[PDB]
Amino acid sequence: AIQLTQSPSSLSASVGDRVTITCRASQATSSYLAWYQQKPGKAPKLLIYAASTLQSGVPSRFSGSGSGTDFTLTITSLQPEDFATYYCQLSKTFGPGTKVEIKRTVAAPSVFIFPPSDEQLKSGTASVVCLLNNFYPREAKVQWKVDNALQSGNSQESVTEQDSKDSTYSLSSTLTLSKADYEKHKVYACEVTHQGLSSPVTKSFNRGE
Amino acid sequence: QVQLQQSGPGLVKPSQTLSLTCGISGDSVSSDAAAWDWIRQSPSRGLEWLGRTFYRSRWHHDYSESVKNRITINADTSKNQFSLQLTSVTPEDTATYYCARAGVRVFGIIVNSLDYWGQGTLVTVSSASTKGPSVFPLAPSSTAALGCLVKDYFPEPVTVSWNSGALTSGVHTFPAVLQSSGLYSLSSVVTVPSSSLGTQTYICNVNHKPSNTKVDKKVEPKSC
Repeated sequence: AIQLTQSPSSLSASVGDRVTITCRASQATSSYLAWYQQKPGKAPKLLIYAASTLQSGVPSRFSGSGSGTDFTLTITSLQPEDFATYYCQLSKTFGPGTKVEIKRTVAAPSVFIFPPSDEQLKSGTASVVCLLNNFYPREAKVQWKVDNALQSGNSQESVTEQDSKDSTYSLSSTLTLSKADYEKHKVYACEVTHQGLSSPVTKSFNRGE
Repeated sequence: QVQLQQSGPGLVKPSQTLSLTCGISGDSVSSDAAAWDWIRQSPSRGLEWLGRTFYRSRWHHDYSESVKNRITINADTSKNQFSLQLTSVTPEDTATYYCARAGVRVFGIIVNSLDYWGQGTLVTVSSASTKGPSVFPLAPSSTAALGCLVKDYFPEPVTVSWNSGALTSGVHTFPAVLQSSGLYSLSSVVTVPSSSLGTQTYICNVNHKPSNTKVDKKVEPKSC
């Protein structure tokens, strides 16, 4: 029945920053507040219980405080591996989470373009893939040009979670055409605009070349 | 640690029953110091406690109001496991389901914090048929990147390894996207030294357990 809020809902902080995250309860209870850390593809990991007791093995840069209805998790010097969503828990209720992203220096993507395989073309469809590797910040503009004609509505992007070591992202953009439509054009190009690049990078191929 | 191993199918048709099992190693399901929980997680609803079973003088059950009259959590002492059964599922029940152990010793008592967790089971509520992926090479261009396109499968998830697990550095396996067909697609890429392209073999190993699909695809420079 208790309800929990967390503030901020997300934050971006540089390595070495002091980070403070708050949890607020809608009423006082007899239960003990726990803090969890969840990294991508993994279960939440208990960091702190009874509001302030650090779980064995957790680095001492993590600490918890508070009382009544107001609790805090502090990270004294944020590290790259601390990218995660942090959750409080009281009785059987979880807070909505605070997403912590590591702010780092700009990093330009390395760009790669892949034509469809001959195997896929026999099946009647053509996937063209553009890869943006190991960049920061996450925002990026990828445009597909087919014979210099801007494409719209026929591509989908996917982005990795922030890397726990170098704090970068990678991104894929996949252009999907029928085999017939793919065969009616020659120049396939992926044009990348990003904060790390002083001017756009284009990677391209000529169908059949 | 106490180890929690989850099993059970992820895909459940609307109105039918979700059944999962959690096998325990390193504690006894009957321990009077433990409690055994099911939790689920979704982008929409966050983390939600579903229910709990534990043994003291008898077996006890505590369930969330959110799944009232649909949930059963039973322990099996002979197998040292506990299970979740959720009946009459709807698309609102699509989520990743976790088992967990509640109980941490502090202040001479036990607080019900979740110290150990299962690996999670993605459960998709859908009437659609299972389909295994096609796997296509993303060939290195003639410092170097290559990959595999894993296209048109249902439901999630797939796993992708490289060189049977030997190759991990520089791998990026992207989150799947749901295409207009209702089938998922993803790519897995890796960057490697350009000098290796002629002599080092690169094979992506794709496993799609719902369809019993296993595919190995060798990724090599395109000839002509």
